[PDB]
Amino acid sequence: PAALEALTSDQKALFKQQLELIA
Amino acid sequence: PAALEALTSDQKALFKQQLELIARYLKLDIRAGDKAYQASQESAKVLQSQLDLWLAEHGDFYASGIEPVFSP
Amino acid sequence: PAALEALTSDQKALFKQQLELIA
Repeated sequence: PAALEALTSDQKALFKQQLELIA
Repeated sequence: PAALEALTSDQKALFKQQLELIARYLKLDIRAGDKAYQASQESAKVLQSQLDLWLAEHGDFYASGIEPVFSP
Repeated sequence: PAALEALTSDQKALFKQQLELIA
């Protein structure tokens, strides 16, 4: 689960960033 | 300007969608903040009514004249 | 496999959407 959580966290960063960047 | 506005609108759609789609993937929502805020409007209106009712039977000279000032 | 399938499904949705949205 940790690798998935990390990848989804990398995603979360990218995405949260886009949701503050595209935003 | 219209072509730019349209492209940026296509973008806006895509992006707003992603900001609701990637956001869906991330279980996120902006509207929730407003929902909580609306409940707070109700808190405000509720409390306000009571002041109105109070004042209507008392007057400002009374209201101000009854406040505590005692301090050891 | 189910978590991978779900993530790739979230992707599939996003992507199919883009393949109908970008499209």
